[PDB]
Amino acid sequence: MKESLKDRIRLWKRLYVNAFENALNAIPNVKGVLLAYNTNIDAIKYLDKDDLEKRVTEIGKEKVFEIIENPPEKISSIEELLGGILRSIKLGKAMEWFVESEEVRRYLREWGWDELRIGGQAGIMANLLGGVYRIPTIVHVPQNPKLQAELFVDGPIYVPVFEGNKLKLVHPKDAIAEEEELIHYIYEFPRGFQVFDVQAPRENRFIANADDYNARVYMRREFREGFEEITRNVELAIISGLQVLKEYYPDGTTYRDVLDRVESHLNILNRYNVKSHFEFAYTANRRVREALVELLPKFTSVGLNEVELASIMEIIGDEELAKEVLEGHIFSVIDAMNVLMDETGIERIHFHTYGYYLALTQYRGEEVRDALLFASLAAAAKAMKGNLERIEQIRDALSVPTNERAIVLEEELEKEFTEFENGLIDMVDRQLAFVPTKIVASPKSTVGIGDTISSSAFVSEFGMRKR
Repeated sequence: MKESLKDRIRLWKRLYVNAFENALNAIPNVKGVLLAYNTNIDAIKYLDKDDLEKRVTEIGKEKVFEIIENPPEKISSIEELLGGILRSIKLGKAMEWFVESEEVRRYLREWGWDELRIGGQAGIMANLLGGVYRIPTIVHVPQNPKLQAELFVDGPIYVPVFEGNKLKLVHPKDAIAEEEELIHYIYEFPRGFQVFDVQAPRENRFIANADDYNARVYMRREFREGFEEITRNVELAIISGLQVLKEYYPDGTTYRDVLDRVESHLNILNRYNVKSHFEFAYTANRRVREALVELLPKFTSVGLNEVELASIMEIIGDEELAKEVLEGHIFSVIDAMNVLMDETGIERIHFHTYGYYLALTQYRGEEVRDALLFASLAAAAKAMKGNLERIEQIRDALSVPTNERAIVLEEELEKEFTEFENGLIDMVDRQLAFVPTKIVASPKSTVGIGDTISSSAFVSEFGMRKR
């Protein structure tokens, strides 16, 4: 007879338990992951009403409110900084503007922060894969002054240093350098935060970006001259941070100054049979977005969400498919994943959205689904606790109810794409895996989650499949 809704609920609970056990057994098999390129410092301030109003008044209230109506491209004055914050509160929208002015950068440091944590997709994933999962990790740190180095947690996290010719791997706190602090000031505000007449529709953040190095992808000399020797020490690589690249720069350089070098790294990784996963974050420039699609055949794997997959369909699908993917309509998402895998021949695509994940793979097996389940629990644990510290904290995410609507979506999906096992579907020359996720009702954290999902699935899948 058909498995009822209450039966599929029990069945997903058992799959989640077994997948957590299998991931914990498999993860010790991973002998190294490389993470590149973006690592910075995040300085978080929880905005205060009086303090923010006083600063708007000091600088000139008429100049600030004008900036909310006509926003600039980047921050070049204190008026523009505080205009962007109030616009972010008014619209309720996640914004990030680059700080060009040295005077504003001094003003931001004096205003300060309530909390400091590692930033950047590579930097955050070093603390997760190295600190929590204990996988030996080499991370790219474009500028490593003391304030940056000491944001890394204890565990097997490593950065390359040159001893004349010989490359060594040491903890980041053992490699402090006289280098720039790359700080992103994150001004956070709750649901219905109010300042003057302006009031927030929902909770969000404005980011003031004072980081010259990750914006242009300037790489350490150890990754420029010693990449092959780094490669010899890992089995996996996760590449992120290319989404900032512009087609043209005012100094006449272009995006290929960085992408030719990235491609040279991929050539090395593939010569050593390292499996690589690209985080295809939204890339505003369409010519750069297309050059990154054309680099996908040299990756093993790609991670993307509904905005990021819709964006890629705008350049290689069609606009109507892109619209449907943006909304997370499962059959259009599948069609899009298939179009991307037909265009690139990439072996793995992991899609993640609100309620469910999909993974389309050229190879077959239950490990693909169990890695998705582990990633779901890692994400729910991070959102629950704010930041994770040990891998046993992810066990508590087993208590978070699985999203019941996505259990029902599984039926709809299965009527067209028959399953051979729960969450697992054969196609002619590929496999599709589906899991319903764990949505945390009152999350302590809303940032770093997408990377947590995408990294955790890729690394635990490899660990489980390794033979």
